[PDB]
Amino acid sequence: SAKIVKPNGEKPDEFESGISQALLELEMNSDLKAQLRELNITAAKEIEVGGGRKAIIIFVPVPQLKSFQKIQVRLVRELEKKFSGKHVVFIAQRRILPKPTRKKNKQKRPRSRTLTAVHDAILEDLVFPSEIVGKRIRVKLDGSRLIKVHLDKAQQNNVEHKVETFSGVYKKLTGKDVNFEFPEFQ
Amino acid sequence: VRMNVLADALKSINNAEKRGKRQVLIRPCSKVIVRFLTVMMKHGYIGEFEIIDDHRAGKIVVNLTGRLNKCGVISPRFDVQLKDLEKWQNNLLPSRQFGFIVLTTSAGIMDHEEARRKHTGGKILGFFF
Amino acid sequence: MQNDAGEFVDLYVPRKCSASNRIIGAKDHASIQMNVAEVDKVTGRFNGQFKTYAICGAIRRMGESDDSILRLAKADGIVSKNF
Amino acid sequence: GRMHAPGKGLSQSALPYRRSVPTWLKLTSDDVKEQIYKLAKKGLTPSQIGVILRDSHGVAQVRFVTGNKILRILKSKGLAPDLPEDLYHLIKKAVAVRKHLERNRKDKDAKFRLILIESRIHRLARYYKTKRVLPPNWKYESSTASALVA
Amino acid sequence: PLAKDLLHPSPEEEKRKHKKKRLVQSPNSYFMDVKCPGCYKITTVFSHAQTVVLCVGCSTVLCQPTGGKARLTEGCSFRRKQH
Repeated sequence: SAKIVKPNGEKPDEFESGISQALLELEMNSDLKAQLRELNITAAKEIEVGGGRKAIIIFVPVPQLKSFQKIQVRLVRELEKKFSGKHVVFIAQRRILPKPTRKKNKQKRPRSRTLTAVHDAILEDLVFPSEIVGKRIRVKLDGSRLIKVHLDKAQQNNVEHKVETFSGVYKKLTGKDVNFEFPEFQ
Repeated sequence: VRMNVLADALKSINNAEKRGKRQVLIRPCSKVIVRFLTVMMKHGYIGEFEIIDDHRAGKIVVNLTGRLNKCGVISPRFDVQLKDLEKWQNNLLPSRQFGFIVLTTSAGIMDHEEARRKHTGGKILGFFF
Repeated sequence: MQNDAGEFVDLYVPRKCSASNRIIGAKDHASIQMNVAEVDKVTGRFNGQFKTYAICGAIRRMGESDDSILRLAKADGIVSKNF
Repeated sequence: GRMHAPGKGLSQSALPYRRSVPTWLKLTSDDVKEQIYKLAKKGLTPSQIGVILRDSHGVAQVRFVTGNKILRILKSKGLAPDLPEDLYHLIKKAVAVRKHLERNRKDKDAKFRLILIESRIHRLARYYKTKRVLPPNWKYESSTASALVA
Repeated sequence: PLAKDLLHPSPEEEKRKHKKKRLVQSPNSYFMDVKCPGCYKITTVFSHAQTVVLCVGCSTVLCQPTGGKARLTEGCSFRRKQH
């Protein structure tokens, strides 16, 4: 199988040729080759979400992430059309660096490579057509904390059915749980 | 000009609890404030609380229960050994039956019963009863 | 109260205010305890039951006994929930 | 409150929560940098460049558009001012007051105000010395300050 | 009121306060497409503008800087944009 668009660490292409092939007959399409041949993906997951629903996550290099962000809605529309019954999200590959403890000549860890910043950026990239307008993290009496994220109320018609997939994906690849709301206009 | 955010947070909690109010807005937020509130909330003295994220230092809206008397702070963080914890317990707490001293130790921010359980000392943050 | 054997060592257990959750002391003569009658769902007659609220003297001196009793009545299904 | 006034004024800018560039702004990063370069060659300060770009170009914050700040852009292009702009303006104000004061010698209010301005200059210069923006031998000399400013 | 809810205020109370002292601070200013008669292009004047802005094509004054808000010149349509 032609796997030309998937750079990796070195090796792993774990039967996820489906996304590469799908992009490959998203070749010869309408007005999408001016902005798709030069940029590619790193990895893809087919995690379980909610009930029997399935969502697929696509990991992208960061400058290539911004270049996906400019054309994401069209590509995700027909790629969901091909992969019927599943939801597609685009996430960067973010490279968290560990916190330096008291244990040769290491460099200063960038603030964007911290886990807090990475989780914030992941939450921002996960919901792309809508914009985050607030955060209402709440400690519920047990030491456990639930995050509540407010979306921009201008893409509610576009994205209101994916919120449980967003919650499942964010629980899967970050570990904490979120809810999504659409407040009245500010 | 505001040298201590924990002092102002606990003063606001104390004043609004004495006024009989049901919620408090704590204006500058920090994780020391959150750990102190988590100790206070695990011991049953306050209710739920919610952190409001603006891209500056946040804000906290705390739900009060009516079970709080005094939640003051100790203004220099005096370093406390396990030998001297009894002295601080007698000076600060109303009895030997209830009330907690919140220390910060290398094992985390915790009350004094847990600090004696885990055989550690630290710097004293404050008290509540 | 509740010494280690288990029995209760207290003269009595004092009331707590239903608004501010403070102890209503034995010499607090500004503190009320008021029952509000219930009615049946079909004809609105008094059916012999009531709900009880206690307010301490400090709340009743602030001027907040009205709003507190109104909120307690919201919480207990008395009159409206949408008033 | 104020450093050298009895004012407890509260008036400032309130930046919004959303850091994203608005969709209507049809200006990319590099041509915004080019506007910055043109205005800076025209002889403007970074405050003035930001004010003009906000007022008549739609750029509310260049940090959200370009990714960094105005003085960093000017420094990377190699045309940032040799003195910091706030120290420059404080020295300009000090020179104006000193010239007025030498022609009007009975203005004790201006003498008091000049003391305040020069105290602010010295505190600011000590800060810039610790951050290696100024040379360690830099010193505000009143006698040669006018040739540096205006 | 002892039970004011501090984290769900009504939008009128939110608009009424200072631009700080809100739960999340937000500016009272905006941008707008200013169109002058006799030209075809639009300009993106800031609401609280301090510059005397000029249309680049026809050298005419669009807004005059005042104490708080730019005062637009004689009749010119303006459309507040993205709210």
